[PDB]
Amino acid sequence: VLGWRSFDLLLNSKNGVAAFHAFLKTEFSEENLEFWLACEEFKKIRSATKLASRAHHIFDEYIRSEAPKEVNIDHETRELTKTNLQAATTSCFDVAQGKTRTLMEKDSYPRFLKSPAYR
Amino acid sequence: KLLLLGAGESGKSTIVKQMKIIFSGEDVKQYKPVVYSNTIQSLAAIVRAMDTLGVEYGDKERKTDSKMVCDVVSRMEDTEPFSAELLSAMMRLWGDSGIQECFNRSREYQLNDSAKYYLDSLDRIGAGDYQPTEQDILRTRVKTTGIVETHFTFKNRLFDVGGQRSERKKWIHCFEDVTAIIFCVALSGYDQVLHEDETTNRMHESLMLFDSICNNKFFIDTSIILFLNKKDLFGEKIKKSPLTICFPEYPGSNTYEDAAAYIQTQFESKNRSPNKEIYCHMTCATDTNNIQVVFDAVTDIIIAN
Ligand SMILES: Nc1nc2c(ncn2[C@@H]2O[C@H](COP(=O)(O)OP(=O)(O)O)[C@@H](O)[C@H]2O)c(=O)[nH]1
Ligand code: ALF
Ligand SMILES: [Mg+2]
Repeated sequence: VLGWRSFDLLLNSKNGVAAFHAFLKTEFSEENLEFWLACEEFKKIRSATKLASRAHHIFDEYIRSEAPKEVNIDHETRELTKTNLQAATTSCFDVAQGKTRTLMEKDSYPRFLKSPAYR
Repeated sequence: KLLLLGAGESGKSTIVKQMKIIFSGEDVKQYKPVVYSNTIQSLAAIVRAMDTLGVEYGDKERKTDSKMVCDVVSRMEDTEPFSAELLSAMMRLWGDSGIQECFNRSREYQLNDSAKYYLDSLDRIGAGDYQPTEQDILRTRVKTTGIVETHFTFKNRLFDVGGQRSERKKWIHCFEDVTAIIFCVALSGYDQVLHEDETTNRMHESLMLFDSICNNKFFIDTSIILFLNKKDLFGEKIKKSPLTICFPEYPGSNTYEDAAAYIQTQFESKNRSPNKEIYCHMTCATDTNNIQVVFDAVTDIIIAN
């Protein structure tokens, strides 16, 4: 309910997330969370093919150069994901998701708390 | 309406922290963590690059306290105050000749801008009573994502953005009616590569970036002010790092004035319509006066309209 102000509590709150998202949507970086919630679902797939399928879709939506909801990762993170895509495993987007978490956490999160959205 | 646009790590945000100093304890209490990270991290960077470059430790007995740091970065426990054994492991490490040798080659890898500054204050910030300096808050680094708007009136609207390539597609939004635009450019980047691809020359990306931003239609009747930021870092390196590493062509001599003249001409040439003017400024986001003085001048160019 209030504990939000740990960060991952915000994330494990079906209410928290939906909230945070509205903030970001204005601040223009909701893709970070979308990609994050995405990798979260991705993890639940067992079917090898369905995995390759989504692995490729996530890539084209978030990682792909100039992708629509392209996230902000570095060179080493991207190539690595790119290589992982070569064999869709559930651990595929882990690092990417990792770095993304931080970006939200240490940047847009605080500026999020101290604001109307969280009052 | 003002756009604080620029490439990655050019200081578009350090500049906003000077629009502030022109930080309640609640805030200063917040940067305590940040400054912890920036430090442990920067040290971490040089540890790793030690391997990637093949830089022998000045003292084997450092591999110990060394790895003790990477675990911290790993354990994520690097946002919390330096445990006694750490503040020392780092101080002792930051004091090895190898670290220094590999640190001096910091242009060959990605190492925090404020790396030196913080590590030269391991003790200063490792105090149980520690409170963040007016500067400590500035020398911090936190990749900005999306567009962050802040307001304020000086002599009678601010827009911060993300510099990396994947942020630029979002820029197009706040592009409507932009009074003026301050464009940051890390002078220090001339011999470095982007964060996004360890290939592209940072300096070069700025030029291709500015060229795009400069001759955009949306800004025909918009004031374009250029901040050739990080002029301090630029000065302490230009003497030992040829500007030709950026411009094979560069015929001048490697001196602050010379290279700055050239670097200034390159950006100004990326301007199309002769019916327009641009404003250079050797700024330094981490020095309030300089920002203060320059921002003043800027307010003029803008009000002078
Ligand atoms: N030494 C030094 N550091 C600077 C200067 N300007 C920005 N920095 C530092 O360089 C890093 C990047 O600046 P930052 O505002 O994060 O740029 P942004 O990439 O647009 O956010 C931070 O560590 C800043 O404090 C400068 O003139 N001198
Ligand atoms: F370009 Al930034 F934080 F604004 F890396
Ligand atoms: Mg920034």
